[PDB]
Amino acid sequence: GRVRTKTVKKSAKVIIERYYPKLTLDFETNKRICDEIAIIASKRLRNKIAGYTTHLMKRIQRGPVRGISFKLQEEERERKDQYVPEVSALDFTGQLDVDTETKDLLKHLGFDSIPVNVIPVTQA
RNA sequence: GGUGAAAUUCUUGGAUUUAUUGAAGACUAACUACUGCGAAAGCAUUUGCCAAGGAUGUUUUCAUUAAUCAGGAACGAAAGUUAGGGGAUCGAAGACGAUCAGAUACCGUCGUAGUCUUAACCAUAAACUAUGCCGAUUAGGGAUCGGACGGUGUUAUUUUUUGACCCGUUCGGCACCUUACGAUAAAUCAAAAUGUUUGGGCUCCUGGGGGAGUAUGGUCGCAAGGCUGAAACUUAAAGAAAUUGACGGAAGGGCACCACCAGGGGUGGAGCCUGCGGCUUAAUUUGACUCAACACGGGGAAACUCACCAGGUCCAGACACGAUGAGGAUUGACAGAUUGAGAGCUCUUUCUUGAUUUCGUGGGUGGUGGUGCAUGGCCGUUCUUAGUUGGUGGAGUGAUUUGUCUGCUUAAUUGCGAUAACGAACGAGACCUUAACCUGCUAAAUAGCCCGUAUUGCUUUGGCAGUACGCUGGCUUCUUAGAGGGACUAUCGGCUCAAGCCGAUGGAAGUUUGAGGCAAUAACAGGUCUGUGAUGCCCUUAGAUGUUCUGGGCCGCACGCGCGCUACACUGACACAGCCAGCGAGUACUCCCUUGGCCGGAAGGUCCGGGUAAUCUUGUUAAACUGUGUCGUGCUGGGGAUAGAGCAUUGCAAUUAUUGCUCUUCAACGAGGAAUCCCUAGUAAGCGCAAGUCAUCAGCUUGCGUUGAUUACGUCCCUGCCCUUUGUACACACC
Ligand SMILES: [Mg+2]
Ligand SMILES: [Mg+2]
Ligand SMILES: [Mg+2]
Ligand SMILES: [Mg+2]
Ligand SMILES: [Mg+2]
Ligand SMILES: [Mg+2]
Ligand SMILES: [Mg+2]
Ligand SMILES: [Mg+2]
Ligand SMILES: [Mg+2]
Ligand SMILES: [Mg+2]
Ligand SMILES: [Mg+2]
Ligand SMILES: [Mg+2]
Ligand SMILES: [Mg+2]
Ligand SMILES: [Mg+2]
Ligand SMILES: [Mg+2]
Ligand SMILES: [Mg+2]
Ligand SMILES: [Mg+2]
Ligand SMILES: [Mg+2]
Ligand SMILES: [Mg+2]
Ligand SMILES: [Mg+2]
Ligand SMILES: [Mg+2]
Ligand SMILES: [Mg+2]
Ligand SMILES: [Mg+2]
Ligand SMILES: [Mg+2]
Ligand SMILES: [Mg+2]
Ligand SMILES: [Mg+2]
Ligand SMILES: [Mg+2]
Ligand SMILES: [Mg+2]
Ligand SMILES: [Mg+2]
Ligand SMILES: [Mg+2]
Ligand SMILES: [Mg+2]
Ligand SMILES: [Mg+2]
Ligand SMILES: [Mg+2]
Ligand SMILES: [Mg+2]
Ligand SMILES: [Mg+2]
Ligand SMILES: [Mg+2]
Ligand SMILES: [Mg+2]
Repeated sequence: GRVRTKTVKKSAKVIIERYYPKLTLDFETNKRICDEIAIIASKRLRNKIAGYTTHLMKRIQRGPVRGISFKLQEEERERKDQYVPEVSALDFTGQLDVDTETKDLLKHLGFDSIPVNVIPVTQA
């Protein structure tokens, strides 16, 4: 079968992890890319590397792949992480719906001032 | 009926099967559980009676009455014994039927004791939790059984109790799950912990393996036997738990035409070569004996090769010492006769050299002599499959293990991934050679094409391999050969997270594009001492196991085997005609490849010449094959074995025919038993050619081309291989 070896996969990932904007989905252009940037001196190996590189580039157009950054993702996950809604989900805006034992803890701890709504506790 | 398949057996007297009923004896299915009771052995239908028991609860009683126990006693599965009853089923022994070499067994049909019960014995089980009884302490957790307690809500009853279910606490049980502050040699253990920091109480047993739970004595038993229980003698291990391999008629997964399936072509059925043993001895030189010996030693031996007799040769015994020795000492070669002899070896004479030499003592050289079980090197094989190894980290006291893997994927330890491993090195792949593409580049009189010149034959009206190196201006499609490009699964449709897989399109090429080369760790007592001045040791070294010469032998022939050639014909044989390749080789002290002319029936002979090679042999005009005829279903014009005669060639030599040609002779063989080999596309098969060997001989091998298929594209059934789990009493490793 035609299963590519690690020397092809690992090298191609380094190409994508570094030269993503220069690469594209065209094999013929990707063929010329490997000429300038890599030192293969083996037409079969270079064709395999360009062929496997093109395969992942078409995969990138869908959201995959894990573990091959591709720094354009890195800058993207930065802005995903920084995102935050202005209204906290912990806001009480019926304010705090807890049970009999929880409110008892508030009395014990000396904080019997929270707008606590005591709910019943039963077993079905 | 019964079985892997059968048979013994029953059956038209109705077997087996169907329904109803009856009798007999045994047993108590499903419910049935990591549940219960009992001191253990054991105990599973209902009901009644009889006696007993643990746990629970207790603000009841006694007050040390307790624990363990040598002898002693009760109970004690199954089998077995005695005397009755019963006797359905099953079933020791026994009889048959199969299987098998045997089958006193496993398998099947019968079948006695027994299996069941009352009375009386027996007292042993892998009677096991292989783990004595009492007591205290020590990590967590959830189930479950019995009792008790507290709470909650449904459900059935109820003058609000009780049962079922739910949650929790506690006592007492059967167990279980994770962990190691601990234990052990380890497997593993909440006990096998609280033990070299060694003492809570009591009883029993053991002291390397056998002999041996045997002999004897005692005692119990109706008996079978039980309990108690040695010694002589023998032996360096036996044994326990784990580890890595190997093996398995163990399981899971995956592969291979040196495996099979579907097929194709063979071999095994005479004769050829000795390719392999007896016989002759000078010998039929010798090595190799499953794959991994037997057209192998590139081993197609006339002489040589040669290693298997005779005859000679060796200061082809270097060098050192001594003697013959300075009256010359030493020493060899000729001629005739004998002696094969062409060594004067013998009868004689000539030269002769002077310690170049001849003997003796040491020491060397040579040996296709032995040892491949002393070795190097090389090759083959394990093993053509995908496997192997450190470093740091983790587990284990240790051998060692993880890394190197559950799953999917791949031809692949190939990847995607999971992950006490991370990061790497080999092998695979990658790489190199070769085949297929380029009307793109480079450039060719040692390759071609077009153009033109001269000329030939028909037409003469334009067409012919037409023919002709300095006959030629241009070009490189064909040919040659360098750089390059080209395929990377490209695109599309599906499955899938991925790795990838299937189909179609385009493309010269889509199985890794086809075929090879190289090819890891470890090993074999694999082969080679007969390749080597590559060698250790042993043997021999003047009547040689050195060397050379003649002849013979390696070929000898009742017999068995292996690799092959030709055939058993009509899809054919023969005669003419048509008529197309590729890989290659070729001349110096002597002829290598050979053209053309001449002679001959053929093999051949002769003469002038070409080629040290894209130039000449050579377009190697190969064969198979196609066309037209003869033959005719006859072992026949198939087949060419054996043999007779003659003629040439190579060689110094052809006899046991080297080989070639002509005529004649015309054997088995009509498709091949039990068995067995190779093979998936330009492949099998058929057909030939060149090279190696070579003065001559190719039925052999290495390559090349021509014609060119049937059938899978799957599997683990046979034979083997790879990985994992598992078992092992194996490690010389299932021979
Ligand atoms: Mg009947
Ligand atoms: Mg019960
Ligand atoms: Mg029952
Ligand atoms: Mg009671
Ligand atoms: Mg006992
Ligand atoms: Mg015991
Ligand atoms: Mg205790
Ligand atoms: Mg309990
Ligand atoms: Mg309870
Ligand atoms: Mg219990
Ligand atoms: Mg002892
Ligand atoms: Mg003992
Ligand atoms: Mg053991
Ligand atoms: Mg196959
Ligand atoms: Mg075979
Ligand atoms: Mg077959
Ligand atoms: Mg021979
Ligand atoms: Mg083999
Ligand atoms: Mg010969
Ligand atoms: Mg000879
Ligand atoms: Mg050897
Ligand atoms: Mg060797
Ligand atoms: Mg390590
Ligand atoms: Mg370590
Ligand atoms: Mg350690
Ligand atoms: Mg290849
Ligand atoms: Mg050798
Ligand atoms: Mg000799
Ligand atoms: Mg001789
Ligand atoms: Mg052979
Ligand atoms: Mg044949
Ligand atoms: Mg003919
Ligand atoms: Mg030609
Ligand atoms: Mg020849
Ligand atoms: Mg040969
Ligand atoms: Mg076992
Ligand atoms: Mg052993």
